Amino acid sequence: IVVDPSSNLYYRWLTAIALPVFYNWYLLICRACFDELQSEYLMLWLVLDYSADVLYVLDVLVRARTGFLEQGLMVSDTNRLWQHYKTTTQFKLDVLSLVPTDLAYLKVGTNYPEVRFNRLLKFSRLFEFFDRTETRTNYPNMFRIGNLVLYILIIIHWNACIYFAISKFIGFGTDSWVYPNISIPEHGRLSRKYIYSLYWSTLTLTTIGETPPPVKDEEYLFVVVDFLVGVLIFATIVGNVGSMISNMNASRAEFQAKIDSIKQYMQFRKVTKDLETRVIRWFDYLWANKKTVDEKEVLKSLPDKLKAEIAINVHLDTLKKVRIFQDCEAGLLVELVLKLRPTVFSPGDYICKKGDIGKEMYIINEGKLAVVADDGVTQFVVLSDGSYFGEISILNIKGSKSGNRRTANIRSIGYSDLFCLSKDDLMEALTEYPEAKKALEEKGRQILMKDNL
Amino acid sequence: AIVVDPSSNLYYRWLTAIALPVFYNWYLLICRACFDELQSEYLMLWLVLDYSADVLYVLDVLVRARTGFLEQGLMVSDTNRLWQHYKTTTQFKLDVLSLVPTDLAYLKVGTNYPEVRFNRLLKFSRLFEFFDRTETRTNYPNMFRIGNLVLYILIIIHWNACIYFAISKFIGFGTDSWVYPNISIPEHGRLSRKYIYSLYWSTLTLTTIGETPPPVKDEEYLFVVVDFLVGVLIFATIVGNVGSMISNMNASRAEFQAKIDSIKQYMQFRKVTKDLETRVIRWFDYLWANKKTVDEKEVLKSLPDKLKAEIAINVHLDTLKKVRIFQDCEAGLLVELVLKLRPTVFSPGDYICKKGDIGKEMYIINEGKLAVVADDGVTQFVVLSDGSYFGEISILNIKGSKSGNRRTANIRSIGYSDLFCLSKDDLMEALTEYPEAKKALEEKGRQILMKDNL
Amino acid sequence: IVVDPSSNLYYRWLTAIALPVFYNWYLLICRACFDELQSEYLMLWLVLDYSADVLYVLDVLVRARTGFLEQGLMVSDTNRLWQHYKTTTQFKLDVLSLVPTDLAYLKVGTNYPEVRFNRLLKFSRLFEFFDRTETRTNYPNMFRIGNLVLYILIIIHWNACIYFAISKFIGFGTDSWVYPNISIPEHGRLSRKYIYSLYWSTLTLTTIGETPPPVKDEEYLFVVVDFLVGVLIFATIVGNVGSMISNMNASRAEFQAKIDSIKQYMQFRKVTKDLETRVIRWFDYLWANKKTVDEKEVLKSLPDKLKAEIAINVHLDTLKKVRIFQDCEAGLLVELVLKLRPTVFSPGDYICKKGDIGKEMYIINEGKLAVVADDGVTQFVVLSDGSYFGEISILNIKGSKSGNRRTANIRSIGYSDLFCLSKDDLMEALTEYPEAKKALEEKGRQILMKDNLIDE
Amino acid sequence: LPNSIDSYTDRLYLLWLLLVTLAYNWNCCFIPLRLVFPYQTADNIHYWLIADIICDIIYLYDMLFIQPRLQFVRGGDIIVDSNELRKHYRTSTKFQLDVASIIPFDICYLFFGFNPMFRANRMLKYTSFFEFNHHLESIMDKAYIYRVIRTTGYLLFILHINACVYYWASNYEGIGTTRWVYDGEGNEYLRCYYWAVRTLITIGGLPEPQTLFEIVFQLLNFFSGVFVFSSLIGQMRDVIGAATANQNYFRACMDDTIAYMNNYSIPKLVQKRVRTWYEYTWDSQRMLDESDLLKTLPTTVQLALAIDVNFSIISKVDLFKGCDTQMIYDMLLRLKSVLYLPGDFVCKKGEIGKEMYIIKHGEVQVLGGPDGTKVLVTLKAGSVFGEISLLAAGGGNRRTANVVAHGFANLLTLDKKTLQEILVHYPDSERILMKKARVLL
Ligand SMILES: *[C@@H]1O[C@H](CO)[C@@H](O)[C@H](O)[C@H]1NC(C)=O
Ligand SMILES: *[C@@H]1O[C@H](CO)[C@@H](O)[C@H](O)[C@H]1NC(C)=O
Ligand SMILES: *[C@@H]1O[C@H](CO)[C@@H](O)[C@H](O)[C@H]1NC(C)=O
Ligand code: NA
Repeated sequence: IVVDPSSNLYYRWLTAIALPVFYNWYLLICRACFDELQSEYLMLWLVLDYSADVLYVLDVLVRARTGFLEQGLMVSDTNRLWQHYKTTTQFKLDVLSLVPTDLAYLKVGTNYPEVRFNRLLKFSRLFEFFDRTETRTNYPNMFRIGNLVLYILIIIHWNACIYFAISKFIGFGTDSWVYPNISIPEHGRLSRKYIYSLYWSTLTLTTIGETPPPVKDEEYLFVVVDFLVGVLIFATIVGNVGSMISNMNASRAEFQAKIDSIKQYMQFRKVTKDLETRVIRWFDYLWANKKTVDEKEVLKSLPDKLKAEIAINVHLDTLKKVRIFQDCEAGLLVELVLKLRPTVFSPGDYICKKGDIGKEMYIINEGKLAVVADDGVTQFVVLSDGSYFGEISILNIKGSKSGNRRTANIRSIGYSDLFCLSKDDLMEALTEYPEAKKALEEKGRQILMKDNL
Repeated sequence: AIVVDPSSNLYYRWLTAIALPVFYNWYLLICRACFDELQSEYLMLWLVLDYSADVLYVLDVLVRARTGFLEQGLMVSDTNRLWQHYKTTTQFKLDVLSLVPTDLAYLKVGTNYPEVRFNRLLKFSRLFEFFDRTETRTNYPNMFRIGNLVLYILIIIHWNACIYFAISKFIGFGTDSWVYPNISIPEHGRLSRKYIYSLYWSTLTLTTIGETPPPVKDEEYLFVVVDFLVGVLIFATIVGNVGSMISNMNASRAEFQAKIDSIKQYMQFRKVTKDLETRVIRWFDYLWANKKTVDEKEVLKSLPDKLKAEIAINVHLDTLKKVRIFQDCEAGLLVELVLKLRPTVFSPGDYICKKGDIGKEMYIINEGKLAVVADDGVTQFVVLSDGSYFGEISILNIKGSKSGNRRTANIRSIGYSDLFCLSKDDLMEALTEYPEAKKALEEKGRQILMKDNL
Repeated sequence: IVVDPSSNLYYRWLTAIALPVFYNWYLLICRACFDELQSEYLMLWLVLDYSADVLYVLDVLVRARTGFLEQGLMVSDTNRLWQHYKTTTQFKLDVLSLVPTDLAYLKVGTNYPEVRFNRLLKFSRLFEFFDRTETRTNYPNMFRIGNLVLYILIIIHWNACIYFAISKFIGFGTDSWVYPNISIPEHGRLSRKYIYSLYWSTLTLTTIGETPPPVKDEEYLFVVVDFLVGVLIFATIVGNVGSMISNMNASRAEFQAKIDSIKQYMQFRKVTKDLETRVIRWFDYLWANKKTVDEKEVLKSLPDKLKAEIAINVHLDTLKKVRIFQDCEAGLLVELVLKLRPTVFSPGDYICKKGDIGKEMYIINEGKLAVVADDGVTQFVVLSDGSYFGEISILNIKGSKSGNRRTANIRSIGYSDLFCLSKDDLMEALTEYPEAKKALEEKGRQILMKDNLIDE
Repeated sequence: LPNSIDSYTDRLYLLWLLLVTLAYNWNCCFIPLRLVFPYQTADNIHYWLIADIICDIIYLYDMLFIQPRLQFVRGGDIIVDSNELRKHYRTSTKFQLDVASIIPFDICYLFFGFNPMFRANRMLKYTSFFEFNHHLESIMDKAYIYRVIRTTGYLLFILHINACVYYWASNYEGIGTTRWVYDGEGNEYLRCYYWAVRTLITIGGLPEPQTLFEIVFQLLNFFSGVFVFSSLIGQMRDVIGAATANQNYFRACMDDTIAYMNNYSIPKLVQKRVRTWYEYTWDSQRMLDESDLLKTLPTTVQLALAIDVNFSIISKVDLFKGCDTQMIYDMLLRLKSVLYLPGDFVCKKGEIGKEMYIIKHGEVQVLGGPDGTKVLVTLKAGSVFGEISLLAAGGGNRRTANVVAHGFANLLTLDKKTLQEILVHYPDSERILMKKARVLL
């Protein structure tokens, strides 16, 4: 069996191995420095450390049989997977994480879990879980503040244990700076030890600093180093939250910059205020209906196969019901749905009046148009979704009775989203299909000689 | 019957009229739930305000039952379809949960627990809708963003003040040095002192200043470490929001200063003479100071072609119809020609055109003043002003012309001109679809030249 | 000998002169202010100051013979280097850094090392070393946070020495704010002197301020000035770390903006969810395989000489294996590897089907294509890396029975990175080579009348 | 004083704006200082009155003798006649604030006695401070230094106002009444400024507020100090991010090119040449491309910058001596700048010819010896070579000699293809160039 890393089973294993790594970091520094968790709940930590090492040897078995990409294909033979794993420096960190330092439990007698700090060497599975969760989730900023909160809680916890170990090494209650005398039953509880050390490290590493001041030189030096580490921690939190806030409303700032630039253009060029409130109402519609991005530059970073497949999946079954394109070739229709252009029309906007040059074909999507009667509000017929017009104006039939004119006044009743096939885009799509061009011209000539040629 | 448009201004007036009791319900319901002298001492006031807020809440559910939505670009106006679309919405469950009568539990406890009205806090979406409709609506987006940040952290600081006072009531007043002091003492027993010291405690805690007394118990130590981590997050969002506000206030000025620095680095790199360097820097400072710094082709590009065509009608059409050759053309040709018009800006002393130049542009003067100078230098013959034009027969390329698309004038800019250029290629590309107007233009230019020199 | 300033030797000298400059800054302010460092380890500072001064004289003779670029070429005329050094304002700071003020040691009796503060005037070699190090390294943000940590350590140290000198001028132990009485053997050690002054400056300049408050107005003025200097310095440094973090994840912000824009497009336009899963899987591949930037924009600013060298270092051994581009000229192959355009294909993506318009020639790089059958996937030929197809589609020889059709169902087995030489790019690159264009038409006519053509 | 003041090229107007800025900063600092602190005593009132009379004379000489004489732009052309400049000053929104500033409320010194709050309308002349800010931002080459100086001065001014408002709250509660108020021991302004510094930076360490007014004061002052510290960090972030935007953009594009070359296993000689190009392009241009800078400019400033750099060089060319000047201007606009490394070939012997090279800031060497490496001609900056290659068609011109770059040579390049795309608009100069090709070839 070969697990490939892009799957969901690899992510479920990344969760199942990120649990004992975070357990190893957090509770191994707490059991190393606090010395009553290790004494009291000893069989609980033996069961949890045994299950964590079972998950660690299962992780080195999974990393021996996980896939990788050469030439775009996932490698599926276990000999090459094991050779690619054993030539990696991550295999050295995994086998250094799996050394039995618990044999040192036979010498020092199980109260020293600092021998298991080699189990902290598998940090990369936790970082890989955070990266894969940051890609897989749909709340990246909420996960990023949760990950930053988890990182600074790890540093607050580690500095709590480091302060308790320094106050144990100097001596409990010998100074005003250190943790108090643990022979007193108020300070001697494990709850009071951990929660006051967490309070100390949170007052020190967030630069608030109302702790009792140091008296000895080691305590002064540790508080200087811990204050500089806390200043860098506060700068890291401020920079991460500030960049995340600037990423959360980059689209709102860019759209407000576009709105203010077009507003400065409209007060500079002395546009009349009916058109100014029409442009402001269209921008209010564009932000309220979440169509704020332009699809021409949205679909640019995709490759041409995915752009062509997306243009097939939106436009091609709508284009196949167009009466000139009912029997065209398939690659011609792929080129034509790549040549389609979206346009949004306001209510009351004329798509075409009677007598304009017909050089585009409009396919109605998400709209309702009306063939109004000669600068009037009276309507002959209403068009709907999926309909089309202007199809014979772009074909350029020789001897047309109309002569590429519209012969219809068409207004938009509500907000429309029409798809525009221009005449020049149709001709450059019909460059490499000349027989389809002759079939299109003959079909348009047949429709016109049915009506008026 | 009556259907309110959600894009209208009456819906925004209702967003204000429903964002008032929602913010009231949040702020004063946690203050009355945790402070217990506001609830007891001002009971008829909160009965009047809670009856007014519930009247506004049932008017909100009848307004949300009669508000429109867009299908196919049209506003839905039948109340049965609006009521079914409201009934199949998750906001309807929050609205009827906001109108669940837990006030009967307010009847049985003796009107001293407003904790039962916390389902009235389930209409936060109307407050968020008022805030984002205000930030799109108003003319001060950065000032509203810092006011919204101040209001959000004031709600959080107020909720933490009531949480600290409830924790101090649960532990006991004055039993410890960390809690609120003994309320039987008449200095600390005032409700003004209670609320102002709790708000002061949570502003010290939630902004990581920490001038509070230190905790003496494990629950107080745990609430203080949780409150300090929440406070360093709150201070990080405050610094990040004010930093993004400062970066959004002077984004355009920093973009222009980056353009000025790049122009100065180019002129220092290419050894441009300092006369042109001072001219170009003074010209760009003019274009910034007169609020015309932006490029028209990149500004108008995000607009659709209908709005771009109508804006080009509203600027250039009535000044293009004063051109003698474009006096009588078809209207779609003039719409395509004002779409083809491109702007150019000129410095004082900049030549628009000299004699014997290939005339491929038709300049229309706007917000400027030109001068038909002689060949030796500046000596005015005709001073051209706003609304005027020249160079149309040079782009009309009349057959057998004695001028032969030459300029026949040395035209300098007196001050700062902003001309509109119609190229010969843009005229011919607009004249592809109009052959009849092309032959009418050529015959009109030929008749003008035959009247003058042909 | 003339030292080139863009060498490795010049950066080794920048390290060897940035060591005594940082020595002079740090250790000269604490020897000037602390007075037990200067009195106790005196011969150590005499040896270190003699080494720093002989490094300073070696620095002025290196700067007298260092190169400078004039018209793109390095000047090696040593008289011109000496005159260009002599008209520089760096030469004045160097000769003021090397005046013998240590003869003023003969009067004051060597306990006053503040006469060597002119030796602090060579700060430009330390700033030049930091600039060349962050230009040279491959961890620029790690060196920038290390440089900010070194700047706060120099500022905390200098403020520690300034606070100890102010406590010595006011008097030790006379106030609750000053450093305590040094005749007491607890406070009289040099370690507690430096470490408590460092503690006072770390508490004061970071605006935490848990020191004892001032009692005199000179101390009030110094603590006001020091709080203001500290809030300006640390607001600058927190803004610098914020700008550096915002430029560290700018590319992930741009890629997430592109992903969320294409996601909102696909939920807006009602694209089916199998294709939406294919697009999201291609974006997961593109982020997980570090291929997010694109070749057309990362090679947009380079000239065609270096783009030509980059493109012949990947494409030329594959392009010389093509049957029509076998014996072409070298400059034509340089133009054709400049005309190549990359396309990436998912697994199962058809490159071309039977009956498509053939106007591109695909060069396969990092991929495996398969010439499958029409109805099902029966792989006739599995094309590998370095292979090619469709050169007859871009030659368009007269009288072909294909008629620019593809005649093959070619779909990708895995992810492929194909490079496309279109017909328009080939016919544009052949405008300067008409003889090679006629050779290409004759070679394609040779291939097609070995297989299938009508004489038209 | 000159009948007209330019206000852009005038440095004496910048000195006058410094004088009105000194008078305005005197008012905005020393009106709360005299208003709250007891420094306006009866034996000191003559110095304050002399300084206020000097600041009002500076305010009046601005309104009567300087600011009517300022030039401005009305509809494009520069206005220089004095009556129209005076009418433009009188109809401004500046003049309403200036005549509302010097409204003489000092005649209320007779009724209500001496009070500095009557001169508070003199703080309405902020527009002269903002014009001095704008002119000193414009005259400075590195304006971020003045942004840091302005942020520091705004911080010291808000700390001055906070010290004055704290001393007012100390005198309102009584000096030395509670532990929180100013006790009256040392200097008044120095210790109230110390309190303002430890409050508005949110340092703390002060005595706790005792009564309710002091808790409200400390609450609002700590909240305002949180927002002052946040705006200080945001201003320094914006200054650093705007100052190092071009360097980090250049480094991001260089690391994108380096990651592209490491993705494709391109050898280290080619990567060393690409890194040498990026280093010399940063050391010379301080930008990647001049083309994407120049394409955002309008066409007239593009034509002026193209004329002042290369039009004398192309008018030295005997091939384009006979051509018309507009086609020369279009080939000035369509020149492309390429940087060649030391030892790089700009012309190989036997390669195809398509380009005309204008060398600026470099040297190329024409290797034409018997063995092929003896330098025949060294072409310095401002030379044009290979211009006859632009007229040959098809294969046409082959380069007859090796031309290598001596050092870093910044060539300007006009292709044959872009010359033909220019010459389809100009048939007469095309005829002159083709008859010169038929004569010389
Ligand atoms: C801690 O307490 C025990 C007994 O309560 C006492 O013997 C010991 O000296 C104390 N430790 C210190 C450092 O005071
Ligand atoms: C509060 O004050 C009252 C009277 O002053 C006293 O009886 C009571 O014990 C006090 N409570 C505490 C907790 O100090
Ligand atoms: C410092 O200590 C010495 C002796 O221990 C004493 O004479 C001197 O007065 C002390 N200095 C101060 C300022 O108290
Ligand atoms: Na603090």
